[PDB]
Amino acid sequence: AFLTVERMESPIDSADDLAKQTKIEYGAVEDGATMTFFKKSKISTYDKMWA
Amino acid sequence: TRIVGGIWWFFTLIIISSYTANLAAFLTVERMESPIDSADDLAKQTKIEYGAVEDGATMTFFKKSKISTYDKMWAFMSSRRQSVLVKSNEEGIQRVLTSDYAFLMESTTIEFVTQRNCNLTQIGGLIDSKGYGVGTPMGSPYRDKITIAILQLQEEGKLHMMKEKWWRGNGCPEEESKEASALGVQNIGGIFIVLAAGLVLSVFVAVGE
Amino acid sequence: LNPLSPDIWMYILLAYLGVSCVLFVIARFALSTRIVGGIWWFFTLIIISSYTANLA
Amino acid sequence: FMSSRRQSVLVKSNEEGIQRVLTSDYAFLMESTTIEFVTQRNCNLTQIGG
Amino acid sequence: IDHKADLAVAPLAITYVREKVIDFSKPFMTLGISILYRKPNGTNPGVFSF
Ligand SMILES: *[C@@H]1O[C@H](CO)[C@@H](O)[C@H](O)[C@H]1NC(C)=O
Ligand SMILES: *[C@@H]1O[C@H](CO)[C@@H](O)[C@H](O)[C@H]1NC(C)=O
Ligand SMILES: *[C@@H]1O[C@H](CO)[C@@H](O)[C@H](O)[C@H]1NC(C)=O
Repeated sequence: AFLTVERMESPIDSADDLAKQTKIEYGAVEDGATMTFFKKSKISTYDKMWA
Repeated sequence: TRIVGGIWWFFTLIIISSYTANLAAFLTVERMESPIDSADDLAKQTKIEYGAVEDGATMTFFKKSKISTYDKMWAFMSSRRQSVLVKSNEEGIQRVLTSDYAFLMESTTIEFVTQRNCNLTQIGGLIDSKGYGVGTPMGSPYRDKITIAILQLQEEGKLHMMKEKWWRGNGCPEEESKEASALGVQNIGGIFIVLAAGLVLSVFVAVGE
Repeated sequence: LNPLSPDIWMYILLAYLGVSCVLFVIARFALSTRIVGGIWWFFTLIIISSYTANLA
Repeated sequence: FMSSRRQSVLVKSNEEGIQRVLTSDYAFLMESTTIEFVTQRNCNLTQIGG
Repeated sequence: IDHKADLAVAPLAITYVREKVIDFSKPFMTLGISILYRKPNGTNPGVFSF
């Protein structure tokens, strides 16, 4: 179980892998052209990022 | 000699426990990930390249598509026309061959290409509503004649052979379609080889003395 | 039996029969027996490990 | 989506929709009361939605 | 546009706008757009898979 927990998460966590996971915290300037493209322009993983 | 026997017992138990745990972890992580992409669904990925040709028939169909399984794809490929969008069908096929890319034309073209080269795969099909037939600019009767001739052509058996001989090409090698979770022959043969080598060396050193 | 293919089952059966036959030959004909027992134990360890992993 | 795929799985009635469900990976969309009525009458079916 | 050729034999995906401008005949073939991808590549760990 420990090994599956540590391996199901993506160690390289490239782009879309960050959307599904929630353990790692992430963010940027609030509405500083970062999530302005994410509130609109619905893209699946980008929509998860906006959410 | 009870303490050493017990500690050896626990040693073997914990080592085999770690071996089983790590191997099981590898199997679960590889099986949980779908070996193929989601059937006719490139969504929720946004990492593997996907799209079609620029301003093709598929582009026309999915540009005016508001379904979330398709509108997000359309928006992304319109935003990234410089990278994920190609000009010609063969260009997209080559892009798929060189690197991970998803390409979207008529099923007949895809199957023709995969018969001409077994390096690219096909997953879904008939995700678009269309039909192929002869054309007639006006409301003529000869189009009706052609349609009734075609319909009487399907009712008799000739279409299958002529249809397939066009797409036959080279013989398609037999490849699995319903593989199960059982381990492969090469996946288990290593322990057989190791056991056989150990046994033959043991027999040789026993008969030598 | 999902973790093992029928051919894998045949391989396991032939390995078991070979181990039994070589043990009988050794009996009819201790370090060599110790090595044989150890390698057979390890064989069981890896095969059960693969079985557990796949069905898990 | 259904407009984009009209009459593709649009059954004429439940008396063919149930067989369409039982013959493939087909999901039905009907009023509730009939749905649990069918599930009680015919097994292998449950109202997945609430 | 000049109606030079009364017929055009080719794979003609009969879209709604195309049907509006050219009243096409009944589709000889029923087909649809399909997905393309690279064949899976097996990087096996060899006979010593363990
Ligand atoms: C796939 O491509 C490789 C080189 O990229 C080539 O060696 C191989 O023959 C190709 N496979 C088929 C089935 O054409
Ligand atoms: C489950 O039922 C569906 C619909 O009849 C069928 O296609 C599928 O093969 C069945 N699977 C199993 C494991 O019974
Ligand atoms: C193709 O094979 C390469 C091996 O270099 C591998 O890295 C890649 O993931 C494979 N791609 C597919 C789609 O199987």
